[PDB]
Amino acid sequence: TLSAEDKAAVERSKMIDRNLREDGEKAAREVKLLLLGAGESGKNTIVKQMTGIVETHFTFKDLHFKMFDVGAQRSERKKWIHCFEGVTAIIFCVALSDYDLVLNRMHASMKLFDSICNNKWFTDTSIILFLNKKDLFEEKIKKSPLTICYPEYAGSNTYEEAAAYIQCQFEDLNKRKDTKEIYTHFTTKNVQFVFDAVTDVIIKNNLKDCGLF
Amino acid sequence: ASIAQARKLVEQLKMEANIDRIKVSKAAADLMAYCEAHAKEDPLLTPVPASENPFREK
Amino acid sequence: VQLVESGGGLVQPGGSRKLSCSASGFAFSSFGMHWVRQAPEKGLEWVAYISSGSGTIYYADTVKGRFTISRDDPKNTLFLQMTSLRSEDTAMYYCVRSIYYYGSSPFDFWGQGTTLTVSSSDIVMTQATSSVPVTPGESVSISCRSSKSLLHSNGNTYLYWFLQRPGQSPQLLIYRMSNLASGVPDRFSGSGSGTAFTLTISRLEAEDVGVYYCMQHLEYLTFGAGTKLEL
Amino acid sequence: CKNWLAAEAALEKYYLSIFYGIEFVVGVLGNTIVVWNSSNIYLFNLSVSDLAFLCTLPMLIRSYANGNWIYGDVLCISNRYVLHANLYTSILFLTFISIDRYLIIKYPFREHLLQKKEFAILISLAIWVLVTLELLPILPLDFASSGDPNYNLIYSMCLTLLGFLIPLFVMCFFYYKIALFLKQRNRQVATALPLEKPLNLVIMAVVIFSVLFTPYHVMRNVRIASRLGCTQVVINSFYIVTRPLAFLNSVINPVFYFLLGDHFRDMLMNQ
Amino acid sequence: LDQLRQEAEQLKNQIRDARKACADATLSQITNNIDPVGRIQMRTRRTLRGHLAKIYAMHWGTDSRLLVSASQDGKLIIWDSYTTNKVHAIPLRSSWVMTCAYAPSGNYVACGGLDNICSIYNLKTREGNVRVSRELAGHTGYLSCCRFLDDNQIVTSSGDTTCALWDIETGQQTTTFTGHTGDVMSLSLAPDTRLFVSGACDASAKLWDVREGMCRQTFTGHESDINAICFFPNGNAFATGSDDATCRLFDLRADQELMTYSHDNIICGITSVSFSKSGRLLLAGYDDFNCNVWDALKADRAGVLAGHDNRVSCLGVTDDGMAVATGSWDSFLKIWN
Ligand SMILES: O=C(O)C[C@H](NC(=O)c1cccc(-c2ccc(OC(F)(F)F)cc2)n1)C(=O)O
Repeated sequence: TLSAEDKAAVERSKMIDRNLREDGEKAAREVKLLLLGAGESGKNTIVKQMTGIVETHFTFKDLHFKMFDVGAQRSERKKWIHCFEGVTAIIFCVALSDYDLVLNRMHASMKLFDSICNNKWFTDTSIILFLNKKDLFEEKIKKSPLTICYPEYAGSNTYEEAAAYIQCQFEDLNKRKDTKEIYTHFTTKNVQFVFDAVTDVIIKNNLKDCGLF
Repeated sequence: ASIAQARKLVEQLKMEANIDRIKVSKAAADLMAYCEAHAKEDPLLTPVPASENPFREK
Repeated sequence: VQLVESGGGLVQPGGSRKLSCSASGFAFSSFGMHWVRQAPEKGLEWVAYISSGSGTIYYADTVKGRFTISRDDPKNTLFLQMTSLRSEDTAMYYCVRSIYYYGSSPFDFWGQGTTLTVSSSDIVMTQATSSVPVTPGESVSISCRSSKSLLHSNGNTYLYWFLQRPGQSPQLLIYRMSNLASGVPDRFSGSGSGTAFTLTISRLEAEDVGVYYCMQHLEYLTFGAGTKLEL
Repeated sequence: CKNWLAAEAALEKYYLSIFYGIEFVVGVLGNTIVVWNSSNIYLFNLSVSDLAFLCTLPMLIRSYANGNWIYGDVLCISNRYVLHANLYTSILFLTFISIDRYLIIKYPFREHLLQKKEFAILISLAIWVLVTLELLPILPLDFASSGDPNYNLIYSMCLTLLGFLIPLFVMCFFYYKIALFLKQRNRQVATALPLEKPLNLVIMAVVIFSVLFTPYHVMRNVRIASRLGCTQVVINSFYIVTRPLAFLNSVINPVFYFLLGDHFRDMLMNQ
Repeated sequence: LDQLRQEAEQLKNQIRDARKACADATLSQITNNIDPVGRIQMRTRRTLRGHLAKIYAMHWGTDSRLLVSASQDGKLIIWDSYTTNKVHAIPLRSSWVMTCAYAPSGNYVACGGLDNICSIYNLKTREGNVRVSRELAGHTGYLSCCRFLDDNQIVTSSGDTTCALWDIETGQQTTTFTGHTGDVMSLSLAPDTRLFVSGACDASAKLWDVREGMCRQTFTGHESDINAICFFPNGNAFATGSDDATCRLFDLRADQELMTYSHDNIICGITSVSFSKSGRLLLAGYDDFNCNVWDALKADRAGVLAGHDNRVSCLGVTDDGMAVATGSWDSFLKIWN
């Protein structure tokens, strides 16, 4: 029923289908990461260890990572955040010295984290939370108390308690703790932590699929 | 400062307000007339017989 | 875009030789390749076809089982393995690229050809008008007929027009009986109905001198005897 | 001694009938409520085989209650065949579910060929055909209490080895590997939720399989050997009590492989 | 400073009154005498499979047979809708495409997205493969829409709140259109390409003069972001699809809304809008996974295209009005008739 050229066109379409399936198989086995944070949250350090969207590709222990730095987009987040609905995890950054800085900056980071974690597109998406510049926090806590940022705080102004309090403050913004996990990390160690977090996420997703988790 | 933005906003508003407008009834009638005239040239509105439909059943 | 065939020369009857074509300047992997031969003083004759990806292969009944067509896509080269060479196999062999998708132009580029000398159901396309005197600036027509109707049920009329200028490879002029090939002047026009087609060269000028061949692509490929136009 | 056979009569009449009836009711209910990827393919086939298995219970339930078979010999043979074939098909599908779980553990992106849907369907058809074939020797001929004891005993021993013991070893091996993986990768980050529930479910799978199937398979062969030329009465009683236990798998399986899985249960409510 | 604000508010009130003066009647009243369109029951003639991610944009070729679709898997596929054959598969450098366009001549396609770049691809290459003709840079926000005017001119809207006209030969912005206070999400060229209309996240739609670079008119009324905009075939009206779950029809000459298309059962946003050849039918895609066919003159839901398992992100009617293609986040395109 088909002519010779029609049959050749069908053959070309079949070859295109083959190439598309191969590309999909190749992409299906790649870990996709969305990198978020404030304007000065230290995510530059994260990318360094590892005009619009910036894509960073790296491989670690046989895992291929697609990390998406979308901080350059000054447009409305609401209009394109759904493009990343399928990312395995989100890497969120917040410089820990922000507590006593102004655009308050810590509170802006908490607002962004609240709006991202509880987003309808990321209900089941785990979050890797990086609390960067801990060394600066160690020095600055000796002068500026953490209560300047969190009036309700009353613990001794030392690194351990203050950093733990900040971590608790950020992790408390998770309004869906049952379905979503947050992997906090103070900061080759960060790439190792990301590898561990994403492999745990993948294992748990697989177990959910097979009815074990 | 913001004065330039306000000046441009007023300029654009004045430019827009100066345009000519027709009655809404007349525009509605024009749209209705256009749709009525081209009614039988619209396959979706007036499904063509399967003999000349290039998207037929398997 | 370049195609360079090699591997011609003189061969004894009953022997074997391999023709090779080197492709450059285009995506060889996405093109289906043809082998077309022309006897020393006769018209074109389709030999073999290998599809893009090598999934489909065809041979002319006169050569089926004897010649083998193969391609090395990473190497961008096409082969024709010839065995049991006969006297009728003496000809210049052309490599022709063909790409098939909606709206494409098959047979659009021909190689320079390699000459082979051997020591010593099909649709019939007719060009009974074998020669036509020509003068510059006039309007001429080149008629053709086919045993079968080349109009397919999908609306396509699979007729092609090729101009073989004296001492050159054939060049595609019109594909699918109406479409003008890229790089061809607007003077040329194709038309046809009822299994009869014509090529009109209105207000003809220089470079329009040579043999014009018609080819059908409805089903496996046949050429007309070729109409010669001379000043 | 005398009371032994008197109570064995009640075991044959009421215990079998009542137990089979309750199992059949709740099992059909569960299988139908629970009733794509290789894991889902194997799970769906397991549920289908368990359901088709339960369909063979009501006839024998009525017969045990009445004490006689009233449906004819042809239906007797058909019921025997379908019962045993679906039982062993369920066993093999449990084995391949274990294999698929190990594979998804090893190949988190479903790269392996066995994880392809087409391969899963092909292996499912292979399992069905294989079980049907090794069940054919039943046709020439209550399986244990019928036919030639010499032929029946050897057939039953070979069937136990091929359809229970080898699948049992494969399942135990692959679930041991899965348990090792889950225990080694329990907490790579100390603050993550642990993998205790997957490990417990993996252990429960093998424990339930062994507990439910091992007594029945051994007791069937002991019964057939006893038939082969008052130990026989007690052997028959033990086989009688162990028989409904193995058939409980078609009952537990839907809940265990579809309800105890939170993700599946959440989907089931939302559906 | 405050005097400029007062004068701006005075102009706002003056234009509001001028529009009100012309609102002597309603389109629904004027069209009360016409017969309603029968139930528009279309069926999926074809399903285009091959995309492995959410489809975000599609555009018909002018021949009404070839269509290009863009998907988040990082591919543009050119389909032969008649046979479902894939004519081309263009791998994109950035997989975050959000719009795609087909040149009226059919020689080029365009696409763009979060890369803030509009890439033009040559389909008629001598080498026999599709290659990047040109990458248009200059937008500081994501590319939300693009539409060819010729083989050498393309107009693009951006999330940076501006639209630009480009000379594809030189890769420069011939004109920049400014005035939107929110992200421009959609764009529609008039049939004559002398004007184009854009809808932004500021809930307003603006009419632009392509050559003069001016904002001719501004249209308001939507309560939320305008996601889709389409010119009525006449060229004197356009429909807007918004996140407020309504479509609205604006008339350029009357300079005000004519009709709004909404239903109580419809509470989700509108992702795409298109007209039939006559303009009697307004087809809109919705977040609720199906497209609704609207009687553009009557406001009645004349039909439903329920064939997708996820959000209907794009749709388009052929230039001959013979078919409707709907793309979706479920990674399929369906041709309806
Ligand atoms: O379910 C079982 O326990 C055995 C069953 N095999 C059968 O062939 C089968 C099926 C249905 C009824 C009977 C049947 C045969 C003799 C009887 O005589 C009686 F008087 F003891 F009931 C009563 C019932 N046998 C199996 O496949 O496992």
